[PDB]
Amino acid sequence: QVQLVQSGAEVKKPGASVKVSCKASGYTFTNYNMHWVRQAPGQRLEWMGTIYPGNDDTSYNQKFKDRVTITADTSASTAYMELSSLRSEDTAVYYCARGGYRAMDYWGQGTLVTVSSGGSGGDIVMTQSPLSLPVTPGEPASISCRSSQSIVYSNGNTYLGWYLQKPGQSPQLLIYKVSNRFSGVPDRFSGSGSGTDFTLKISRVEAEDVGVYYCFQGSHVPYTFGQGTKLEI
Amino acid sequence: QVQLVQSGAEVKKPGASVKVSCKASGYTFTNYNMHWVRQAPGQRLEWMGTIYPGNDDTSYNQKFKDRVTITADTSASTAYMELSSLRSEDTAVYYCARGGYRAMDYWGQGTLVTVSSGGSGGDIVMTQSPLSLPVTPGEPASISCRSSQSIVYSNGNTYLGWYLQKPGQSPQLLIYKVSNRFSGVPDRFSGSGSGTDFTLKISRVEAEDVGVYYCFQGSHVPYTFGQGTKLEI
Amino acid sequence: QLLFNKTKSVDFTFGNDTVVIPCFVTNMEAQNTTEVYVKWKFKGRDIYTFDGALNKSTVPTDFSSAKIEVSQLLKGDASLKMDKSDAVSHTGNYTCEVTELTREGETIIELKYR
Amino acid sequence: QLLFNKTKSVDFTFGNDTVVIPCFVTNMEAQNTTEVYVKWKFKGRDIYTFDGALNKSTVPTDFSSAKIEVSQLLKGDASLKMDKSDAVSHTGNYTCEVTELTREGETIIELKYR
Ligand SMILES: *[C@@H]1O[C@H](CO)[C@@H](O)[C@H](O)[C@H]1NC(C)=O
Ligand SMILES: *[C@@H]1O[C@H](CO)[C@@H](O)[C@H](O)[C@H]1NC(C)=O
Ligand SMILES: *[C@@H]1O[C@H](CO)[C@@H](O)[C@H](O)[C@H]1NC(C)=O
Ligand SMILES: *[C@@H]1O[C@H](CO)[C@@H](O)[C@H](O)[C@H]1NC(C)=O
Ligand SMILES: *[C@@H]1O[C@H](CO)[C@@H](O)[C@H](O)[C@H]1NC(C)=O
Ligand SMILES: *[C@@H]1O[C@H](CO)[C@@H](O)[C@H](O)[C@H]1NC(C)=O
Repeated sequence: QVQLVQSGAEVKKPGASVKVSCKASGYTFTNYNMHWVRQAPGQRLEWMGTIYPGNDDTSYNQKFKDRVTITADTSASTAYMELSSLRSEDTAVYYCARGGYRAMDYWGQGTLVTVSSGGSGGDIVMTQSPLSLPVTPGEPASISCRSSQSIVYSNGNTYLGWYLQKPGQSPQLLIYKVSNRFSGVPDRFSGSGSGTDFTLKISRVEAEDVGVYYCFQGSHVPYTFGQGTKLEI
Repeated sequence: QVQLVQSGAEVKKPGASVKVSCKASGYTFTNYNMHWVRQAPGQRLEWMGTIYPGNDDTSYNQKFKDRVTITADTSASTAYMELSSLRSEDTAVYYCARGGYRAMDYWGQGTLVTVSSGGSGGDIVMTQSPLSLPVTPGEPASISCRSSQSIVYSNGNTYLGWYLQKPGQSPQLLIYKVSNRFSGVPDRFSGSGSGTDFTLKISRVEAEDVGVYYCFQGSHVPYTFGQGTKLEI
Repeated sequence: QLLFNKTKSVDFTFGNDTVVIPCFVTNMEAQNTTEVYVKWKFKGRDIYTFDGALNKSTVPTDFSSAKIEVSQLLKGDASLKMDKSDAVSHTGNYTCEVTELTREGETIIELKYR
Repeated sequence: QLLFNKTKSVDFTFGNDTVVIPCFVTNMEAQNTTEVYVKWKFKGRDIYTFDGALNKSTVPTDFSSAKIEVSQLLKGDASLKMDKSDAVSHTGNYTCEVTELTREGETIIELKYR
């Protein structure tokens, strides 16, 4: 009865390290490879690397170079995966799977690893709504932007910006510092809010305003954009 | 009369490096920052780093640590961005934008960098159609999987597998080596194909077959999965 | 990207009827003061702001005399001027913080008594 | 992950009516020959295959006598048997590839003449 048992779920701040264990039982540990596959929520499976516990011969996905170490204890029939310098894109379920060199057969129950906030290097999630804004000319439009943490910088300023990417063109700056219009932008565009909740208000939508609107935070490295708001007539 | 001009589009093999330049004119180069933002096809803008050409002070996004170098030539009013160890995820449009420490204003026209096939360490694009497959019980179903390169390894075997992830469960192996059924899988599932075209076939769909299907290749590192096909009644 | 001609500290005595805290930006390139924001911080609290876009100045109660010469901003001069009372009652580190549209920068000067 | 009891080379003379090239797997664990696949390469090309699922063997025309004993596969024996003619006509490095479900492995043995 082949059975792969992993450690419990883990929550870590960005920049830390996780070590997920994988207990194997029901087969001979030393005549099978162990693979490690992750899956970000709502995405595809991603192979991270493998190991042969007979001689600890590892093979790694170079995307995770210098971050992942896949070790094995043959006397404990256990494998381990350690991922360091965690960023927000590492929040995923981490599966171990037995198998051969080039295919997996039996998997573990997976380990959930959630990269939170309050560390160095984490994303400030910029969540816009709606993701599609149909509107007739002259009719007003309001685009909201929510941040997972406060965009207030240590000097007291809030470095939230708004960008417009018209179809087939590069982005252009509209609002900087929450509510300051840039040079050539009309009086129709306006920004407001503070803390974690912001809004871009177009008083009179026109035909030249069709495009994708992004909000942007510059207070915390890495600087993060929003999901994008597709404006259309 | 601010204008930012970037180099031409480049097409590179994986594991390679690109150097994208950014010519500035119409303003004093030494009293502005230079930001580098990429946009993957169909995704959001992603901030990569910035440089102050006054003292070559840089601040990098840690996602590109040890892969991105951002330089500047103050006598040429040109900024540069070198992204080495390219992988398929790096296929994107790369913009350079003038701005201050925490905001961008005027952007370049963008530079398309496309990561081709034939190099070491590149994803083999596993594409599955359809993404959604509704079907009534008893009616047959069919899922196709196409790969960007040949899944034929150097020994002549083709290491294409098929994985079912039933909702709320870990993935399970269905077919290995294109056509070989696993141990407990029923005779309904049929694998076939060669070269770059592969098809999974279900003769009689049952109520226990609902889930997400992944095709997978284990010939070329990194091992890559498909997008996913959601089977439902 | 706003650079400063930094000054470690400036002394004053009771004979200084007006106390001046220097703050000078070298790469200032604003053609109009409406594109300039200036914020003087003392011990973490804003003790003088000038919103160039609104052409208005804000001071707290203990800094009633805080003011700057707006007509010298475009020359990169955001020096802070106060009387002897506000100076003796506020000794320590000040932070001059200048904004010009997207560009920005700050420098620190210590106000010490002889 | 299939391990082999490696053998560098095996000698044969014309007195060998039957020539055997050893291939032995020590971590074999299948209970049915259907989950086993065996492939023998010579100078790159496959000169003998055994599909345990289909229960069929394949040989090229120049290797008409190549055969393995399927009764010995589950115990780890995939040794390749042939006659003296196919042996004298094919001297060099042979590769033994054995597949057991997801597991696999290969080993090299040289056929030399004394
Ligand atoms: C006080 O006055 C002296 C002499 O006029 C001058 O050198 C000094 O800089 C002044 N201090 C301040 C803070 O203005
Ligand atoms: C600065 O700009 C405002 C409006 O943006 C304008 O009314 C004013 O005249 C400008 N300053 C000068 C000195 O012209
Ligand atoms: C002001 O800052 C300087 C430099 O950081 C420091 O040496 C000094 O002790 C500070 N003065 C006060 C009163 O905190
Ligand atoms: C040939 O026969 C001899 C004696 O039976 C034996 O020792 C030797 O291993 C054989 N060679 C091969 C290649 O089977
Ligand atoms: C091996 O598998 C086949 C496939 O169904 C089966 O017919 C046969 O009886 C099995 N043999 C043994 C010894 O289990
Ligand atoms: C077979 O390969 C081995 C090492 O791989 C080598 O020493 C030997 O010379 C080769 N024999 C022939 C006939 O090529």
